[PDB]
Amino acid sequence: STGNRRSHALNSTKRRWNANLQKVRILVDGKPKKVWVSARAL
Amino acid sequence: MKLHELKPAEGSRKERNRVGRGVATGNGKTSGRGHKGQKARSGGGVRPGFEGGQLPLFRRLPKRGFTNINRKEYAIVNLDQLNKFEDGTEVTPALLVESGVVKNEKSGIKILGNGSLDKKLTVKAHKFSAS
Amino acid sequence: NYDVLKLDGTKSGSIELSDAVFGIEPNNSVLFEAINLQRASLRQGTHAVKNRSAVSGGGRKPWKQKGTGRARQGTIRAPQWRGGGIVFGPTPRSYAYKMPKKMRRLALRSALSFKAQENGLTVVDAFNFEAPKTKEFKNVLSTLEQPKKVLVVTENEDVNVELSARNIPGVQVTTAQGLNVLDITNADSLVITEAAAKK
Amino acid sequence: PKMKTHRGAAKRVKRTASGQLKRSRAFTSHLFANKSTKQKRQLRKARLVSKSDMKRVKQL
RNA sequence: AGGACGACAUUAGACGAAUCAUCUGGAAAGAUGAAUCAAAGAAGGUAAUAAUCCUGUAGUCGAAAAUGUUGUCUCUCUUGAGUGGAUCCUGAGUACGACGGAGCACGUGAAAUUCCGUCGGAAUCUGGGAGGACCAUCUCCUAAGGCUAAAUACUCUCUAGUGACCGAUAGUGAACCAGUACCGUGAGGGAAAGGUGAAAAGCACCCCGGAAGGGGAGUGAAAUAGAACCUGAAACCGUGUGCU
RNA sequence: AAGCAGUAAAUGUGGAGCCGUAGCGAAAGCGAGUCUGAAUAGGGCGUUUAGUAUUUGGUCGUAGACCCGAAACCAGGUGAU
RNA sequence: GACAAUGGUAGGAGAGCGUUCUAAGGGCGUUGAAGCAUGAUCGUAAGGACAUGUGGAGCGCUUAGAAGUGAGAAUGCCGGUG
Ligand SMILES: [Mg+2]
Ligand SMILES: [Mg+2]
Ligand SMILES: [Mg+2]
Ligand SMILES: [Mg+2]
Ligand SMILES: [Mg+2]
Ligand SMILES: [Mg+2]
Ligand SMILES: [Mg+2]
Ligand SMILES: [Mg+2]
Ligand SMILES: [Mg+2]
Ligand SMILES: [Mg+2]
Ligand SMILES: [Mg+2]
Ligand SMILES: [Mg+2]
Ligand SMILES: [Mg+2]
Ligand SMILES: [Mg+2]
Ligand SMILES: [Mg+2]
Ligand SMILES: [Mg+2]
Ligand SMILES: [Mg+2]
Ligand SMILES: [Mg+2]
Ligand SMILES: [Mg+2]
Ligand SMILES: [Mg+2]
Ligand SMILES: [Mg+2]
Ligand SMILES: [Mg+2]
Ligand SMILES: [Mg+2]
Ligand SMILES: [Mg+2]
Ligand SMILES: [Mg+2]
Ligand SMILES: [Mg+2]
Ligand SMILES: [Mg+2]
Ligand SMILES: [Mg+2]
Ligand SMILES: [Mn+2]
Ligand SMILES: [Mn+2]
Ligand SMILES: [Mn+2]
Ligand SMILES: [Mn+2]
Ligand SMILES: [Mn+2]
Ligand SMILES: [Mn+2]
Ligand SMILES: [Mn+2]
Ligand SMILES: [Mn+2]
Ligand SMILES: [Mn+2]
Ligand SMILES: [Mn+2]
Ligand SMILES: [Mn+2]
Ligand SMILES: [Mn+2]
Ligand SMILES: [Mn+2]
Ligand SMILES: [Mn+2]
Ligand SMILES: [Mn+2]
Ligand SMILES: [Mn+2]
Ligand SMILES: [Mn+2]
Ligand SMILES: [Mn+2]
Ligand SMILES: [Mn+2]
Ligand SMILES: [Mn+2]
Ligand SMILES: [Mn+2]
Ligand SMILES: [Mn+2]
Ligand SMILES: [Mn+2]
Ligand SMILES: [Mn+2]
Ligand SMILES: [Mn+2]
Ligand SMILES: [Mn+2]
Ligand SMILES: [Mn+2]
Ligand SMILES: [Mn+2]
Ligand SMILES: [Mn+2]
Ligand SMILES: [Mn+2]
Ligand SMILES: [Mn+2]
Ligand SMILES: [Mn+2]
Ligand SMILES: [Mn+2]
Ligand SMILES: [Mn+2]
Ligand SMILES: [Mn+2]
Ligand SMILES: [Mn+2]
Ligand SMILES: [Mn+2]
Ligand SMILES: [Mn+2]
Ligand SMILES: [Mn+2]
Ligand SMILES: [Mn+2]
Ligand SMILES: [Mn+2]
Ligand SMILES: [Mn+2]
Ligand SMILES: [Mn+2]
Ligand SMILES: [Mn+2]
Ligand SMILES: [Mn+2]
Ligand SMILES: [Mn+2]
Ligand SMILES: [Mn+2]
Ligand SMILES: [Mn+2]
Repeated sequence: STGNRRSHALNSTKRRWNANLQKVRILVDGKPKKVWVSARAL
Repeated sequence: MKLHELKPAEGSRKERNRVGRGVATGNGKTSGRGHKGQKARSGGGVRPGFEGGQLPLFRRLPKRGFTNINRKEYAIVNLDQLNKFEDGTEVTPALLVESGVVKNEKSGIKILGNGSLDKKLTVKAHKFSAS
Repeated sequence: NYDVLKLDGTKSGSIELSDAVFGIEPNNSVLFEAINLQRASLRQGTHAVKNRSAVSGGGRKPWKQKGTGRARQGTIRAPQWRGGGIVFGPTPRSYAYKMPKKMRRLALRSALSFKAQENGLTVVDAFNFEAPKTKEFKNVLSTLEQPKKVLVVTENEDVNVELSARNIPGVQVTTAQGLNVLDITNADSLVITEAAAKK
Repeated sequence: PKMKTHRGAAKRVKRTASGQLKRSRAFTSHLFANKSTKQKRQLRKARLVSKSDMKRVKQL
């Protein structure tokens, strides 16, 4: 969800990045099927 | 003024200059020649090539400031002050009565901050006040 | 300065109208600027014309810049082209402007007193119908163009409307112009007393 | 649009007509010229107010 | 949280005042005579320039129907206040911190106020937050759930108007069967081109000619208005020539 | 001024606001004076009253800002007949 | 009435002419408007009239207002014709 932003470095020049979130395989709750899982939740 | 004989006030109104309409007019280059009398025309805004609109700086500012009534408070009748916001004073961050002129009346000077000489003259007449 | 009020033929009484409204002895320069102002305001500014950014053409370079033997060009819609964009035409805009209040009041007295130094008749009257008796009610002498000034809105009196030269407003009305396109006026009586009251 | 005021005139202050001005070489290299040093005093413009005129001018 | 009895408005319309004569004319609304209406002298039309010739205009009247909006009855749904303070309850991976960002007029800066990712991670009304780092005090609030009309923005469209806006190289690209001829494989680019006359009365008939076109004879106020049609400038092309 | 009223009005309302009647200092602040200064020296700015609203003309700024012209940059498409 | 001054580019300043629209007033027009053409006309200039021919329905004038207000040059754009 979102996270697009600049990546200023040293000279403070900007180039766009992504701010990627953590994710992993999971057993799930709603129906026993493998699912992406947000790390901060577990 | 009879609407077909309107006549505008003497010396008001004068025909605008129209550049670029002929040569006898005195304006066909229009104005300038060869230079940056080009359309963009930017002089620069106020500059040469050596920035003298800057040498060093000195500054700061906090909250303050009053509103001056001089001992020409000799206009109004007798007694009272601050009320004269209905006679002769307008916007007041706070109202100080200064000296200057020479007082000619006996009256209460109910005001915030009295200038010293003014206090001696107002008190030499009769009344004084504070806050 | 007693004005000799009268009613529909024969003389009636008299009234002393204030001399610093009806006897200002007009200041002309203000009256001019007022007239020009009011005309300024009646103008709506609906003229507009399409500059090159606006024209329903494109902006390919019509031909490559060098080696053609033609002049260089930018768009087929640049201003020298037939069909091209207009440079600096009219655009929509405000036209009307403000004037200081006292000047407006000075102007009003000036127009009225101009009307007094020549002629401007008075009459207490009015009726409850709708007739071209008003034309027959210019048995009161009264000339070609004029306004009927009146105390407040008086529909019927106002329906002396479609009689060519006549015009007929209130007194809290009272334009600088209508007043002196006018040639003759007739503040009635109540009204005359109010314009007298609203200096 | 109201003209923007130049902000680099946080460097003068209006007198009565004329603008009072900062001076010269205060701070750095004080290891030189001594009578010079007592040049804490004001300024104006004269020739230059012609150039800077209407920029420090919403400073009234 | 969905539906039954009439007011007004929208979608056809109806009524609507008062002029005649002569001159000039192809034709009069013009001119000059006398008249008249007006809550109607706005506008457009009619053979020239019309308040009274026509369409209308001021004003008045009008809806079987179908939406549309509302007045009020029906229809539902509804128990609103105050004291007391003992133990519960007031939104947990949140507020907040660190790091890399991003947003606040405010460029990391003394940087509060607020969002993102990533690890860390609280308190429990003797509580929590804010008051431009931060701490004490004081004052003001009660985050981490949700909904909420009106004032505001805009005009492809509808009806009614307006303009010291254009008047056919202007004004829409487009007043003409224009996004069309035409051009490109395609996305796409894109013109030129309005005007006979009041009325087609658009030239019966004779003539030269295969026809085109023309001269008579005719229509017309005018065709030296004949259709490639009002006016018809200039470049340019011709015939005649007074002086050379 | 916005707003309210009025026929897209010259026009009544609205005194929030703005400029002006006081200046000087970075400021606290003092005030016909104030700043620097130990100084009641000298010096700087200032006092010896005229402004303010509307507006024709001149000029500047912000806007493409007299007009026509790049080679080029970027974004989104369309093309391997 | 004497008496001075009056070449002039960039450029400053001044007075004006003409165009379209508007307001008010005042007029002209089928017994012929505008436009077009022609003339031996008038004013210091821009520029103004007049008469005749064409044209066949609109137009001046005064005073003030406001402008898409003046072309000979842009290898300018469109049309016509050399
Ligand atoms: Mg500086
Ligand atoms: Mg192209
Ligand atoms: Mg090119
Ligand atoms: Mg006859
Ligand atoms: Mg009426
Ligand atoms: Mg008519
Ligand atoms: Mg093409
Ligand atoms: Mg191709
Ligand atoms: Mg092409
Ligand atoms: Mg011909
Ligand atoms: Mg020859
Ligand atoms: Mg100006
Ligand atoms: Mg733009
Ligand atoms: Mg690209
Ligand atoms: Mg192939
Ligand atoms: Mg002329
Ligand atoms: Mg004539
Ligand atoms: Mg005839
Ligand atoms: Mg000749
Ligand atoms: Mg001639
Ligand atoms: Mg003739
Ligand atoms: Mg003629
Ligand atoms: Mg005709
Ligand atoms: Mg004439
Ligand atoms: Mg004028
Ligand atoms: Mg040329
Ligand atoms: Mg060439
Ligand atoms: Mg050509
Ligand atoms: Mn950047
Ligand atoms: Mn001039
Ligand atoms: Mn010159
Ligand atoms: Mn040049
Ligand atoms: Mn130059
Ligand atoms: Mn220039
Ligand atoms: Mn440019
Ligand atoms: Mn610069
Ligand atoms: Mn474009
Ligand atoms: Mn491009
Ligand atoms: Mn060539
Ligand atoms: Mn165009
Ligand atoms: Mn100050
Ligand atoms: Mn030295
Ligand atoms: Mn009828
Ligand atoms: Mn009728
Ligand atoms: Mn008749
Ligand atoms: Mn007609
Ligand atoms: Mn009606
Ligand atoms: Mn923090
Ligand atoms: Mn941070
Ligand atoms: Mn930031
Ligand atoms: Mn916080
Ligand atoms: Mn604080
Ligand atoms: Mn809560
Ligand atoms: Mn919401
Ligand atoms: Mn419409
Ligand atoms: Mn066109
Ligand atoms: Mn034409
Ligand atoms: Mn093709
Ligand atoms: Mn026709
Ligand atoms: Mn014949
Ligand atoms: Mn005939
Ligand atoms: Mn032809
Ligand atoms: Mn015709
Ligand atoms: Mn023709
Ligand atoms: Mn209103
Ligand atoms: Mn001293
Ligand atoms: Mn001194
Ligand atoms: Mn001094
Ligand atoms: Mn200007
Ligand atoms: Mn300059
Ligand atoms: Mn400019
Ligand atoms: Mn000379
Ligand atoms: Mn000489
Ligand atoms: Mn000049
Ligand atoms: Mn004309
Ligand atoms: Mn032009």
